[PDB]
Amino acid sequence: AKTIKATGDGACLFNAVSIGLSVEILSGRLDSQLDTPGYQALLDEFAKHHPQFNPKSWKTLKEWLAYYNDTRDIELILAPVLFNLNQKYQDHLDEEILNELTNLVWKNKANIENGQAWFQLQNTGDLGEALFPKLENLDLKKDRAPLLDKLREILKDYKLELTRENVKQFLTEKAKELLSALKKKISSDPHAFQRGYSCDELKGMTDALAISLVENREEDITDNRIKIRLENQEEHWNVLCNEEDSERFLDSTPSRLKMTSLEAYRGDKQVSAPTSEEPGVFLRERTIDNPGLGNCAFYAFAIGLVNIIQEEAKYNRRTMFDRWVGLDRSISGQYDEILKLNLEDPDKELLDRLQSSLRIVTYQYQIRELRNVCVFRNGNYNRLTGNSNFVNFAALYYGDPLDTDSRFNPFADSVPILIKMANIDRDSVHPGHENDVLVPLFLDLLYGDTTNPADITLETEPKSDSPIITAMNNITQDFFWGTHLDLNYLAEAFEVNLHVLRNNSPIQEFVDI
Amino acid sequence: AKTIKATGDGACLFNAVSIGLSVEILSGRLDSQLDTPGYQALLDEFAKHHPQFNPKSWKTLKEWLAYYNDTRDIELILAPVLFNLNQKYQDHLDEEILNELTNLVWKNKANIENGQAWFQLQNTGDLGEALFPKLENLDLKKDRAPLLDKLREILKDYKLELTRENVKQFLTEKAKELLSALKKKISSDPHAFQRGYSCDELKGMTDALAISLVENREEDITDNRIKIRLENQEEHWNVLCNEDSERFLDSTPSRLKMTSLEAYRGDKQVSAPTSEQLDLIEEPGVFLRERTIDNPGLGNCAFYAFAIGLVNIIQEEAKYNRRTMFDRWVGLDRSISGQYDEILKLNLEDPDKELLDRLQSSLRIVTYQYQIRELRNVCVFRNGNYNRLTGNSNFVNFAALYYGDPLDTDSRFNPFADSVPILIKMANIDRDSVHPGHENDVLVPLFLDLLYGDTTNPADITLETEPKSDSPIITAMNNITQDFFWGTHLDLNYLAEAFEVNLHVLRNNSPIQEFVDI
Amino acid sequence: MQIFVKTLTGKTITLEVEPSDTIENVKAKIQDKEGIPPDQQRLIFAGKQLEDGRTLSDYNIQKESTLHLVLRLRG
Amino acid sequence: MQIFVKTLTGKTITLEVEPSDTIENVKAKIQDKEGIPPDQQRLIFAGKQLEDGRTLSDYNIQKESTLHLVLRLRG
Amino acid sequence: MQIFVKTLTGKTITLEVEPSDTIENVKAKIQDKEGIPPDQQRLIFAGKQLEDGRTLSDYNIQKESTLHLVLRL
Amino acid sequence: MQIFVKTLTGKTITLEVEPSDTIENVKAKIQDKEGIPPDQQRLIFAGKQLEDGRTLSDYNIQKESTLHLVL
Repeated sequence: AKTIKATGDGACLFNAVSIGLSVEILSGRLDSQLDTPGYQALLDEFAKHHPQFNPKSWKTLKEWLAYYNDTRDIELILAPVLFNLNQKYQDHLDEEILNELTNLVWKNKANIENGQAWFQLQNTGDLGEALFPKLENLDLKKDRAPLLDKLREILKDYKLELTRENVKQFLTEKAKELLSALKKKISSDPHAFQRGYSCDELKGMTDALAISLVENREEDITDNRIKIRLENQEEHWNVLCNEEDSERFLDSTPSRLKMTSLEAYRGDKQVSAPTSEEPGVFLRERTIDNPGLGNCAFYAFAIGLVNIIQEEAKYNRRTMFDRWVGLDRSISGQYDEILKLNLEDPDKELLDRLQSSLRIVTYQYQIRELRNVCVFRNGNYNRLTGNSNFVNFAALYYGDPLDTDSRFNPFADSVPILIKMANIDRDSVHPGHENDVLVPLFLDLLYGDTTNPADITLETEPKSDSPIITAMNNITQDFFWGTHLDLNYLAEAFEVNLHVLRNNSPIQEFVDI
Repeated sequence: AKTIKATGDGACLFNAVSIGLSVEILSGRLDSQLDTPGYQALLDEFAKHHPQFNPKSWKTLKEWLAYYNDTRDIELILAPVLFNLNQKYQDHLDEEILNELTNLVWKNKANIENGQAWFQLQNTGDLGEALFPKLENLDLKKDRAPLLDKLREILKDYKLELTRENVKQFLTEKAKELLSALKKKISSDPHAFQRGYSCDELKGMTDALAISLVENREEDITDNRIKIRLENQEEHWNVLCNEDSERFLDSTPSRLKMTSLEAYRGDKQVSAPTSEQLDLIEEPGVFLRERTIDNPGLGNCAFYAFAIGLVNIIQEEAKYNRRTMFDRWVGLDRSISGQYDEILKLNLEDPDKELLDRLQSSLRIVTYQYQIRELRNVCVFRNGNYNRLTGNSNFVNFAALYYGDPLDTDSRFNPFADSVPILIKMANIDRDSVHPGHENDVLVPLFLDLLYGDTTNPADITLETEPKSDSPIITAMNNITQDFFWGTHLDLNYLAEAFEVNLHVLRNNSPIQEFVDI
Repeated sequence: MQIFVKTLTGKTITLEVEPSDTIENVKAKIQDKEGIPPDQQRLIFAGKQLEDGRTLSDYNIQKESTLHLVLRLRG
Repeated sequence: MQIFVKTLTGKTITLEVEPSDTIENVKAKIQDKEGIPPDQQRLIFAGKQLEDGRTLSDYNIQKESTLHLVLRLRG
Repeated sequence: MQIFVKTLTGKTITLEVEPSDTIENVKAKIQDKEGIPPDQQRLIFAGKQLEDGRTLSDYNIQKESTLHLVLRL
Repeated sequence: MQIFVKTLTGKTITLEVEPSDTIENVKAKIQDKEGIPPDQQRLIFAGKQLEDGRTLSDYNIQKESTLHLVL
C-alpha cells in the first residue's frame, strides 16, 4: 500500500479524492453507478467546466482521465469539477456563518475590543477543531480586519454574560447586516478551495457518488461501499492505493498541463482536448493603417493548412486533410485539387471554398463555447465577460469606432442591438460595472424572456431570430475578414499550434537537432 | 470640496492629475471625448504600459479604475501612463536646455570658475522660480560635477560682459555639443519623473484631453472645459474633488505592492480585473528558425539566437519606457546589472560580438541552473512508472548514449555525449536481457545510481536528497556552460520559462502568411 | 431525557435529548453547547460510528448513557 | 510698442513688443530679459489670465499697458 | 513561481516567489497576507526549520511545494 | 522602506532606509547623492524641525513619507 501525494494548495482533500476516484473510474468498478444521478451530475459539471469536453459522454471523460494521467494533471482537470459538484450539496450556509461568527466573538470578546490582530486571536477549540475556517479564509486587508473593527463597534452594546448562546442571540439581534454581507463574501470567495477541508463537508457528494472516505484507516465496519482511503498526518490529505493499480492508472503519461491551481479552478486557461508539438501555422499581423497585400484572416489560415497538407503528402499521409473532412464533409474528395495548388498564385475558386469551410467551422465552435459560457454558475459570469464575442458585443456600449469595424466585429452594425444599447439608463450604470447591465441584456438577446438566466444549461437552445446569432452569422459571410480571435478556434479544431508574429517581429536562426 | 492627498515621490503632479482624471473618467463627464485623438493616445499609452489591458478600450479603462480604486493603486497604474503620454507633447526641448544652461552660467560664472560645488550654486531666481530643474535632476557624480568642469573649460573664451543675452549667445556658439549631449542625458534621465513639475509642463496633453488644470483656486471663468483642481502647499500637488470623491475613490484597499520606480519601469504586470480575460496575442515572444546541422546557413548557436531575441524585446520595450525584460534578466543574473545602455546601443545588423558573448554566457548559466533544478524535481519519487523522469529532456539525452545514434550524441548538442564513466557503465549491460520498449527498466535505475549513489533507494528520493558530490551526471551537465556546447531548442525551453517569454520555432521551410488584424 | 458525551479532554457534555432525535440533531446540540462544528464531529457508541439521519433509538441510546466524541481531522 | 510687466515685488520690466505678437512670444521675451522659464510664468491683464496662443491685440493691450507676471508654482 | 504555505487549521496561502528569494522575503510576504510579524513566523519545509538569510533554492523548494507555518514567541 | 526628500524646487530623490535609522545616517545618504554636508542640511517633517539623534520611528516616518531639505 503506497501513499500517492496530493498537491498541498489547500484543496488537498479534493486533490486526493480526485486521484482515487480517477483510478476507480478507469478501473471500471464504477461502471455500474455511472448512469445514476450522482455521476450524471459529475459528468454535467465536467462538461460545464471544460468547454472543449466536446462529446458529452463518459467515453470522453475516461479518455480525458487516461490522456491527462499525471496526478497533477488529474487534480488540475478534476479537482475543480469535484469542488463545483460539492457546492451542489451544501445546505445551510446561513447557520454555518452564524456559528462561525459566534465562535469568533465567543472566544475573542476581550481580544477584539482590546484591538488585537487576527493572527493573535483564538481560532481553535479545546478538541482541535477549527473555529471559523471560512471566515478565516477571507482576505485580511479586504474583509477580516474591517470585520474586527465592526465587531469592536457593535460589541459596545453587548450587555450580557459572555456565553456562546448569549453571543449567538446577540449576533442575531445586532449583526443581521454583517451576517448577510459575510455570506455574500464567503459564497463568492474565489480562494475558497484553499481554506482546508474535513471529510464530512463532502459527505453529501460522496453519498451521491457511492463512495466512502476512510480517514486514517478508521473504517466503519458497517459501511460496505467502495472506499477511498486517505492519510492525514500534518493537516494534509494524501490517498493510499494498492501498488498494482497505482502503476496502471496513475502517471502513465507525461505531465502536460502548465497552469496554476487558481487558474484551473477559475477556468481562465482551458485545457485542450485529448489528441491521438503538433504541426504549426505561422502568420504575421498587418495593420489597417498599413496592410500587406490586404489578406483576411481566413485566407491566411487556409494557406497554412494547405501547406501542412502538401507536406504530409510528400511523406504519404493525409492526416490533416482527414481531420478537415471530419469537420466539413463538403471538402471530402478535394484532396487532389488541393495538392495541385500553386501557392505562388493559388486558385481563387478553391481558396474561397476553403475559406467558406473555415468560417462555418469557426462559427460552430464559437457558438458552442458561447453557449457553454452563458450557463448559469451561481451568479458568476466572469467566463462570459471574457468571451471574445461578448467583448465584441459590449464594445458597442461606449461606441469607439475602432472596436466597431464591420470587417472584424460581427455585431458592428446590428440596429436592434444598437437600439437596446442606446436606450439604457446610463445613470443606473455603475462606472466600471457596465457588465452588471450588459450581461443580462446579452442573455436576454440570446435566450429571450422565455428562459430565466438561472435556468440556462448546456442544452438550453438559444432563441431563434435572436439578434446575437443573427450578428454572428456575419462570420459566415465573406465581407467579414476575421481576427486572430477566430483563428484561435480554428487552431482548436485542426489541432495546430497557431503562431502569429507582429508586423515587426524578428526571426533569428540557429542550428538545431 | 474634499482634498485627496497624492504620494510625494516627486511625480506628485502626475499622481494628482492621475487621481482627478480618474474621478472625471469614472463620473462619465468625459465620455463625449472618448473618440478624440487625445484619449485615443491615452488608451494606447495605457495599453503599451499594461500588457493585460485586453480589450483596449474605454470600458476596460473604467473597469481598471473602478477595480484599482485606491488612490495609490491609481497612481501606480496611471501616473506612468500620463508621464509617458506627456512626452509626446514636448515641443521646445532644445530651447529649454539652452535656457537652463544660460541660467546656470549667467548666475554662477564666478562660482563656476572658483570651483564651487553643485549644491553651492544659485538655482533659484528672484521670483522664486527654479532656474535649471532638468539639469538639477541629473546624477551629481556622473553628470553635474563633470558639467561644471566642461563649463569652466569652455568659459575661457568668454571675454564679453556678464549679461544673460551675452551668455545665451556665447553658449549657442561655443557649447553646441555640450547642449546636444545634455539634451540626450535629460531625455534619458531614469528618474526624470522625480524632478519637480509645474502645471504648464503638461499643457499640450491637458489641452489634448479637454481639461484645464486649476492651481490654488486661481480660476478663469472664461475657460469652460472640465477642470482638475490642484492644490500646492510646500512644493507638493494634491487634488480637490467635489459627491465625486466619495463616489469613485478609496472604496477598496490598496492591492498593488509596487514602488514608484518599478511602476514607471513596468517591472511587474498589473493583473487585470477578474471580469476580463487575457489575449496573450501580445505576450513577449522570441521567434526562431531551425537550420540543420547539414545546411546550417550562418550557423548560429541556440544561445546566440535567443539572446538576440531578448535584446530586441529590450529595445522595443524601451520605446515605451518599460525596462521589464531587462530587469527580469538582472533578476536572473546580477552581472547584467549595468548593460542597459550597452544593450540599447546594440546594432542588430552587426551586433557587438563581445557583449553578445557576455549575454550568451549569462543564458548558459541561467539554463544550467533551471535544468538541474528541473532534474532534482523530476527525480522525486512519484510513481513506479517514473513518468516525469523518462520525459525529462536531460534524462533523454543520457539515454541517447544507449542507442549509439551519432545524431543524438553530438558533443555540440548532448551534454552527456562522451561521458567515459557513463559509457563504461552502459558497456556493462546485457542488452539481450533488455527487450525493446523496456530500456528504461535498466536506464532509470542506472541514471539515479549515477546521480545520487548506490546507497539511496529510488523510492526514497525527496526534494532534500542531495546529488552525489562526485556524480558524473552533474559533471556532464556542466558542459552546458561551455563554448563548444551549441545548445538546442531543449535548452531554450528552460530559458523561455525563465524570461517569461513565448518561444516560437519555425522549421527551416515553415511558411508565414500575412493577414490584416486588429 | 439526558445523555453524556465524553471526549479525550476529560470533559463531559450533558445533552437533553429524545430518542427520536437524529445523530445530526445530537451533533447540532453539541455545537450549541460547545463550539465544535458537526463536520469535524465523530460520535461513537458501543464501538460503532453513528451515522447522521438514524435516530438514537436506532442504536439503543437510552437515558443517562454516554457516547465518545472524537475529532474528525481537516486538511 | 513699449509695455511693462509688473511683479508682486513691485519690480517692473520694460518690453519692446508689437501688437501682432503672441502671449507665448511675450513670455519668451520675459525669459530673454529676466530668466523666468515660461512654464513658471502667468500673465494677467485687466484681471484676465492670458492664453499662450492669443495676441496682445486680442486683449487690447496698448502702448504702455501694464501686465502682471505671477509665478506658477512647481511641486 | 507559486509556493504554498499551510497553517495549523489546514488553510493554505499561495505565494509568488523566485528561487533566489530569502526566507526573510517569504516571511515578509506572509506578513503582507496575514499580518504576522516575521519574528513570530516559523517556517518548516519537510521537518527542517527554515533560516532567515538562506534562499528558497538552498532548501530546494520548487514550484508548488508547501511550507508549514507556525506561530512562535 | 522608501523615503523621499524634497528640495524647495520640488525635486525629490529616493532613499532606502529603516525606521531604526537616525537622522545622521540619512544626512550622510543625502551627502552621498547630492554632496551637501550634514552641517548645512536641515530636514523637516510635518512642520517639525528634525534633529540628528532621534530616529525616523520617533518622528513617525512611515512607508513612503516625504521630508523637506533646506540649507
